[PDB]
Order: sequence, then structure tokens, then C-alpha cells
Amino acid sequence: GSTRNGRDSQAKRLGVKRYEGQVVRAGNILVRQRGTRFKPGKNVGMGRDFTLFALVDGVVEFQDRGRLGRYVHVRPLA
Amino acid sequence: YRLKAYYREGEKPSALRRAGKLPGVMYNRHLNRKVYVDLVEFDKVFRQASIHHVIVLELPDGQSLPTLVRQVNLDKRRRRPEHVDFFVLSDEPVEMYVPLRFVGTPAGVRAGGVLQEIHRDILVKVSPRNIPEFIEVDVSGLEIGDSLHASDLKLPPGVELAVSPEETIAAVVPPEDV
Amino acid sequence: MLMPRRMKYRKQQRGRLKGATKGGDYVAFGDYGLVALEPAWITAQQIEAARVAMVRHFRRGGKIFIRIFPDKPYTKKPLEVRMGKGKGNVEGYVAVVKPGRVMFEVAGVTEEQAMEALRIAGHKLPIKTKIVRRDAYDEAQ
Amino acid sequence: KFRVRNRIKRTGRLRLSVFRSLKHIYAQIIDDEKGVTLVSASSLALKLKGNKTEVARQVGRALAEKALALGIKQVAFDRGPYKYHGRVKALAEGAREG
RNA sequence: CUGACUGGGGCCUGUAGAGCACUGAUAGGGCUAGGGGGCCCACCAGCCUACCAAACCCUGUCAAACUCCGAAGGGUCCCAGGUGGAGCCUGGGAGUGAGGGCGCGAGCGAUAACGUCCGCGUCCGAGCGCGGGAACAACCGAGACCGCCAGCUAAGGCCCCCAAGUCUGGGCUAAGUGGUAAAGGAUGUGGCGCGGCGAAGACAGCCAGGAGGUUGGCUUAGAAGCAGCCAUCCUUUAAAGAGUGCGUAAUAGCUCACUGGUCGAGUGGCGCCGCGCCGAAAAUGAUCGGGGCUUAAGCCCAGCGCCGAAGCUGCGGGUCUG
RNA sequence: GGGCGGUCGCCUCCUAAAAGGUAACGGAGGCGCCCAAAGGUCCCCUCAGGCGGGACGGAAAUCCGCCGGAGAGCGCAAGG
RNA sequence: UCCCCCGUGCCCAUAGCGGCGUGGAACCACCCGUUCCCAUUCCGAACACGGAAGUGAAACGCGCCAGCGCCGAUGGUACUGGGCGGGCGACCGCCUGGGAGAGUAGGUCGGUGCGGGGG
Ligand SMILES: [Mg+2]
Ligand SMILES: [Mg+2]
Ligand SMILES: [Mg+2]
Ligand SMILES: [Mg+2]
Ligand SMILES: [Mg+2]
Ligand SMILES: [Mg+2]
Ligand SMILES: [Mg+2]
Ligand SMILES: [Mg+2]
Ligand SMILES: [Mg+2]
Ligand SMILES: [Mg+2]
Ligand SMILES: [Mg+2]
Ligand SMILES: [Mg+2]
Ligand SMILES: [Mg+2]
Ligand SMILES: [Mg+2]
Ligand SMILES: [Mg+2]
Ligand SMILES: [Mg+2]
Ligand SMILES: [Mg+2]
Ligand SMILES: [Mg+2]
Ligand SMILES: [Mg+2]
Ligand SMILES: [Mg+2]
Ligand SMILES: [Mg+2]
Ligand SMILES: [Mg+2]
Ligand SMILES: [Mg+2]
Ligand SMILES: [Mg+2]
Ligand SMILES: [Mg+2]
Ligand SMILES: [Mg+2]
Ligand SMILES: [Mg+2]
Ligand SMILES: [Mg+2]
Ligand SMILES: [Mg+2]
Ligand SMILES: [Mg+2]
Repeated sequence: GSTRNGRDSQAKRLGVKRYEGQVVRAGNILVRQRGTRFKPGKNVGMGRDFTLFALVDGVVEFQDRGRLGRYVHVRPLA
Repeated sequence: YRLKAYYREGEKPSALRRAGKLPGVMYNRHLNRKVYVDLVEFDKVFRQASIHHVIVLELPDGQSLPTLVRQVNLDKRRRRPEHVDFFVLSDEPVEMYVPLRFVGTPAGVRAGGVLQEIHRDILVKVSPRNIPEFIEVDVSGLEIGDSLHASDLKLPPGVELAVSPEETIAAVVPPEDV
Repeated sequence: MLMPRRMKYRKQQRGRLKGATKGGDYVAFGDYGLVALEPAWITAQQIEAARVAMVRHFRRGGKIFIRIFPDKPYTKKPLEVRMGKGKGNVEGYVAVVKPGRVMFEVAGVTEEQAMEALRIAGHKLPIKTKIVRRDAYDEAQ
Repeated sequence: KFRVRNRIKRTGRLRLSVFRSLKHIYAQIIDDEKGVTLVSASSLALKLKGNKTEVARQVGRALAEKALALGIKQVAFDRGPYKYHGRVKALAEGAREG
């Protein structure tokens, strides 16, 4: 007659942290993702927990186009 | 048959459908022209003039359009039509759903079922000249166990047959005993 | 009564009752239909009480059609119990219905007998349920 | 539907493509995400020698001197359908160095 | 000049909605791995299953923990507007960490609570200062610096307490509905559309031979139209069934569905729609604030005015900031 | 309301209102570990099922061919 | 300044699936062997090597077929920021913008780069 189950985990708080059209530095996390919802393009590196970040600085761009997954492209400025 | 038409130029029409003037649109290959028809004329002819009959539509340009219905959107807690999609037929074997029916003793009338699966006789495409008004299906002896239709004896006179399937057709169900 | 034999989870929520119909206005099975007009719930006791009131009314012919299925567990706490301490027990599965949805559809019953039978089963439900016949208002092209 | 796809990684952005047919071979050098073939050296387009595995030395010197003639050094090497065995086209000029 | 907010461009989501292709449940119909099994046969040499039923395909569905789909919105970044008790950085100084109401999106509850707990916003708290709602913090308007025997308005009203129309029109309600709530019911009225009939005479009326095979057939006593069965008739006629309700144990009988006239110009079934009636019985004295109100002093669509705050302007005076 | 009962930390899904967060004695479940390979690099292959068969074989052991684009598997509950 | 074929791409099922053609002078594939460099929990099937006497059957390209699959228009609501009201409640109505998912018409069995071979 008691409460069977009333606990819940603390949120790890994932999500897209840098959208496109944003000037970034070398090292900014583009997206905190649980699984690899985004695939690395140019100048994009993954880590341990599928987190991809920028290798250089510039204006970032998404969706080169599909059929393999969503793309992240850190494009440098010239 | 013999229904009037008008024009629409991107109006309000939720405010126009208060006096029994529901909107519409007709086409055969192009010219998606927005019209509105009258509700007691369209409803009164639409009492018996079903999908099989070619409802013709007088237009202020002087043309008589051989149309039919594509869908009647039910008002869904009011039981009314919002918008009816007309379909002009052209020189093309267009698609038709003909409400055929059943005549005869169903299953030996005392030991009879229901024969409720009408389902609008799934599809028959036709030229505009060989289009029918009524095709008859008999139910000569079809008692409870055997003798089902199975669309094998579904050869209509002429044009055309059912295209892909032969599976949806009426059958005999047992009654509700106490 | 009747109940779903398998579920993913036992208890679930209530929600709201808005929306028009989400399907279920065209009859497509029988020649008549008992269509609802007010949003409420349909218990399995309301299903049984309306289903018995057909087969006991008309006999030897006419198949009855039901197009309602209870998948929502009505959750009620026991009597003289304070608030909290989890949800209550499950007593009977209810069925959410929307206005303008056709619930009961008679088959093989005539006009003056189907109006009467749907009139008898109309009083077994807490909803204003009017009666519609077979019209040309199908979804065919 | 056989494919190995060692051409999918592309960390180095400049590769030398190799195709080995059962008659002879031919090779290209592609620039990635642009779609422009810079230089190539093809057997039976220059018809160097009959034996198919003796091609790799002369097309290695030929594609090497045409690569240095076009002024590209930092290149790479694909292994899409084929093992690094048999023909090698080994070179000592250009940054492939294998 | 970056800020709240807004405009022009991208990016993101998986909620509302919708859907079954995925995860499960499912109302039927067809096909039938097979199984109590087999009509029962040298067992495979079957046959229909009115026996059950796997899996598959259609007509149909449901989902916070399902998404092939998928907005309105929100967030973020670039440019522009935005000089505002706007923002940004540092330091000093408190208070708060019992909240509550309302509308929406929700959970628990019982789709109960002026009930509990979140989010989006407002208000009270801290504006119990003001006007309306009779009185009342969160329902509406409005953000009170002070003063004037000045106007215009917001919400709400214009029969009197109570300041302003017994205003001008078109209908509606006979219940004090207004001024207390549901399922259901009823020639209550007013409006729209369909059908039949009709002055080759229509409805309710008053008179009529209101019938012959035929008590059709063991119907278990009894089946004459009338407890309940078959497969449902025909012919005599200027109109009549295997009968509309009684009445009989069954009879008999009374009324008929169907129709002939001397009459008389309209007559029934409906499907919506506005306001109504019953359902509606609690405990000190009753009432919509009260008196009263019926071509209204209620209800629906309008129009011209007026009353109406501490709101705004007319004027004077003080303070604070630039 | 307190006591009795249940819970005290971490993870997964929903509630949770399409950025992030978000409560209840709200619903459904797991954990206090394990792998010298169940790690790194390099090189080969594509799964689970269904159909047609087999010599045993439950309708699942092992083998062949076709269909099968991810319904399998990824140490462990759930999600990606 | 063009057609055919081979590599390598970008569009992300309008590119595939299934059926019907067609091609080897020219590439490519098939084939004949394994003798060595190589390999197989086993085998030259797949990697590797000599070839190349025979072939386009299979696979591979091009062309056709809309049903199989996919994409999918104008209206019309569902829904909803925002504002205004109704119902005792469950929940609805109007205006202003925005605007789906199914379904219907229809479309398709490809479009477009770079470098080579032959005419
Ligand atoms: Mg493949
Ligand atoms: Mg590989
Ligand atoms: Mg290979
Ligand atoms: Mg600015
Ligand atoms: Mg900003
Ligand atoms: Mg904006
Ligand atoms: Mg959802
Ligand atoms: Mg939903
Ligand atoms: Mg947007
Ligand atoms: Mg401030
Ligand atoms: Mg505290
Ligand atoms: Mg607190
Ligand atoms: Mg709170
Ligand atoms: Mg409270
Ligand atoms: Mg409440
Ligand atoms: Mg305040
Ligand atoms: Mg007070
Ligand atoms: Mg007041
Ligand atoms: Mg106040
Ligand atoms: Mg002030
Ligand atoms: Mg005034
Ligand atoms: Mg006065
Ligand atoms: Mg009342
Ligand atoms: Mg008047
Ligand atoms: Mg002021
Ligand atoms: Mg002044
Ligand atoms: Mg979220
Ligand atoms: Mg949100
Ligand atoms: Mg590993
Ligand atoms: Mg209720």
C-alpha cells in the first residue's frame, strides 16, 4: 500500500549548443548529443560520448545533405 | 446532374457557407478553378445521385462540366459538408466507384445472414462512353458455411475489371441468437 | 464484460477531451448508426448494458456492430483512503469517445425496428447520441 | 553489393585513386569536395607495357613525374576494392612515399 | 546603444494535430502452420467443418512512456529600429526562500473541491487607494504628487432609491422564464426547407352489404385475424387481410387498416432553429440589491445621445532626474 | 497532520506544455558491477527471420539457394 | 563541337524494386589455369598472379513498361500564437494572422559536375 516507484534521474542536459551562422572559436562544442544524431563534416571532431566539436574557427553550417545522417560543417573564414 | 456553378477568388468562405453555399474545386488535368455550389441543390441531387452518376455542372461561361465527387468532408459533430472536391472527366479512362447491389434470396431467407459488406465495389476504371449506371450482383444460394463470392465471379460487362485486387467482397455472417 | 488481454503498461493518464472526432464518422459497416454528440467516457458496463439491450430486443436476425474498444484504465482509490500514496487500483477499462463519432451500428434491422432499438440503447449512455442512417456521405471517390 | 569503402574517412583531403581492371590498371588524383581531377596516368591511354603487374613501376615513375610536373606533393592513396599486394607502384618523389 | 521588445534571414525540436510503416491492444471479413479432431478410410487414398486456431491480406480503430509525418510557437546567432528608473562590470547594503487567486497547457484526485504540485502570464501580497459587479484581494476598467462648486471617457447603466432615454426601429417571450442545474418527456409558441393530398370535392367527421376459399394446417387441451409456428396467399368487388385495438378458455361480437356521398378550401409526417413548461423537496423571514416590470423596466440584431474613476486633458503649486 | 508502512545516492523513458530546466507518498524499470580482452591499429564478412529441401531433426542444432536495408546483435534495465 | 563506355562525384527513393529489350571491334565483366610474390578455422569462389584461346548467358550500362514502391500540387478544415465571449461543469463560438498530417489529381523508373578511351 506504499509508493512503488517515485525516483527519477538528474538530467545530463544535452542539446544543440551552437547553431549555424554563429562565429565560434577552436574548441566550441557544436552539439551535446546522446547518440550520433549529427555526423562530422569538415573540421569537426568527435569525442568519447559522441560529442563533436570544432577544429578551427569560423562560420558553421549544417546539412550538406542527407542519406547518411545529419552533417555539421565548421567552415573557416577567408 | 444539372447543377449551377459560380466563381471564387480567394474569399472568406467560412463566412460564405452560412446560407448554404459550400465551396468546391474541379479539374480533369489542369485549371484548378475554385467554385461554390448550393447546399440544398447539391444535397437534394446528392440524395440519390451517388458516386456512379456523372453530375454535370453548368458554368457562367456556358460549358456543361461532366464532374463527379472525390471527397465529402464530414463536419464531424455537425454532420455537414465543408468542401466537396469535384472531378471533371476528360477523354481518359477515369476511375469510378459504382455502388452495385445484391438481389435475390440471401442465404435461404429464413436461414439468412446480413450481407452488409457493400464497401462501394472497390474500383472500376472506364472510358466516358461505356460508363454504367447500374450493375447487378445476385445472391443465388449462398448459405452460411460455403458459397462465398471471393471476387472470382467478378467479370463485369465490358470496361473495366478490378485492376489489382480480388480480395474485398461481401460474405455471409451468422445471426445473433439469444 | 470485456477487457484488453495484454498491455505495455498497466496505468495511464486522463488527458483532455478536445478535438472533433479523429476518425469514425462514416458508418461503412451497417445501414444505421448511433452517433454521439458530447465528450465523455464509455465504461465496459456501458458497453455490456447497451449490447445486451440489442440482442434481448430484436431476435433471430440482425448482426450488431460495435466500434468502441476500452483501452483506458479507470483508476480509483479505495474508500476512506487519504490523498497521495500512489495511484488507485484499476476497476474497469473505459473508452474515450469524441462528438460526432459513430459507436453502435445495427445490421439487418429495418427502419421502424432499428429506430426503436437504437432508441432503447441510446438511454443506456450518458451522452446525447443522435441516430443517423445510411446516407451518401461516404468517403469514396 | 560488395564494397569495403576505405574512401570514407578522408582525413588528409587529397587522395590518389586506383582502379585495377583484369586487363590493366589506371589511376587518378582527386581533390575532395570540389570534383576536379587534377592529373592522371592511364595504361592503354599511353600503352606502356603488356604485362599488367609490370605496369606499376612505369606508371609510378610516370604518374610521379606528372604529379611533380603539376606541382602537387602532399597526396594520399586509396584501397577501395583491392589489397595492398601484387602491384605496388612504389615511388620516392611526392609525399606518398610508399 | 549593447538592453526588454520588434522587423528581415538561417538553424534546432518531436508537443498539438494526424497516421499505422515501427512497438503493443484491437470490431469484423477472406485465406487456413496445425491442433479435441477427423463422416471415419488397406491412413494418408479424401470430404465439409455449421469445431478451435497460428501466420498473412483488406474494411475499421487507440495510445503519456509508438512515430512513416508534422505546424502554430519558443530559443539561439547576423543586421536595423529601440536614450529607457533600458542594459553591462566592480564594490557596499539589506529583505525573501508558508504564498494565494484567475485563464491555458498538465499530473494526483472522482474531468470533485475557495483541494495538492509544476510551467506559461496577470493581479493581490506590497495598490483593503478609486469606479462597476448590492456588499467581497486577485471578475472588468484603472495604475491615487497636491488643490479647484471645470470638461471628455474606460468597464457598467439610462422607471425610482441612484447620476443618466419610460429613446428610435424589427421580432420574440405569457413562464415572473428573466431572477436556481441535468438525463428524459410533451398539438407551448414563432421562423426556414421537403413530401403526399386538393375545389377530376382534400382531413377530422355522420351513415354503409365492412367480405368468399378460410376454424388454411397434429398447431398438446384451442387457435375462427388477434399466446407462440409455415412462406405469406388468391378470387369475387363500387373498397377490404391469413387482419388495427379490444373482448372471448376458444367461440360469438365491437371497431377496422382499404372506400361511396349531401358538405368544405385547405389538410398530415417531418428535419433544423429562438424563447419557453415539467423534471426542481431542507430545516430563524421571504425576495432578482429592493420596490416594482408583460407591443417591457426581460431576450436577439441595430442606431443616436447621455450618466459614469483619484484615467486623460483646463489651470495653479511642490519635489526628483536629464 | 503525526505515528505504522515506503523512500533518502546514480542512470533510462514519460509526465515535461517541439531550445535547456521543471514538482508530487506520479507511472515503468535497473546499479553499488564487469573485460588481458568484451581494448588500440590493420585486414576480411554482413544480421535476425520466411520460403524450397535434409539423415537423423521439437515447428529452433548443422548445410545450400532466393527474398530480406536493418524487425538481429552491440556484457547488463530503458533510450539514442 | 557531339554520341558510347570506364573511373570519380554532388543531388538523397521523382535515383530503388520487378518484368521486357539490347551491347562487346571499344573499354568492363565473364572465362582458362596456378608455375612462383600471395591464401583459404577449407576450398583461386573473394582477395593474388600468368594470361586471354571462347563469351555478354550472369553481373554491369543504356532504353521501355506506373503497378509494386516513392514524391506529391489549389482549396477545405483539424490545430494554434494574440484578442473578444459562452457554458454549473465536461468543453465550445467569433475576429486577426499562420498553417498542417492523411486523401485526391498528377509526376518519375533519373538530373547535373570533372578526368580518360573510340568514332
Ligand atoms: Mg548493397
Ligand atoms: Mg571494411
Ligand atoms: Mg574488394
Ligand atoms: Mg542593435
Ligand atoms: Mg537580444
Ligand atoms: Mg521576430
Ligand atoms: Mg506524440
Ligand atoms: Mg493526440
Ligand atoms: Mg520557425
Ligand atoms: Mg528597475
Ligand atoms: Mg524553506
Ligand atoms: Mg517553498
Ligand atoms: Mg507554488
Ligand atoms: Mg491554493
Ligand atoms: Mg481547482
Ligand atoms: Mg502590484
Ligand atoms: Mg475591507
Ligand atoms: Mg463595488
Ligand atoms: Mg483592489
Ligand atoms: Mg501616478
Ligand atoms: Mg459625456
Ligand atoms: Mg433620473
Ligand atoms: Mg432552469
Ligand atoms: Mg420593440
Ligand atoms: Mg495622472
Ligand atoms: Mg501641471
Ligand atoms: Mg524538453
Ligand atoms: Mg517548452
Ligand atoms: Mg571494441
Ligand atoms: Mg460531469
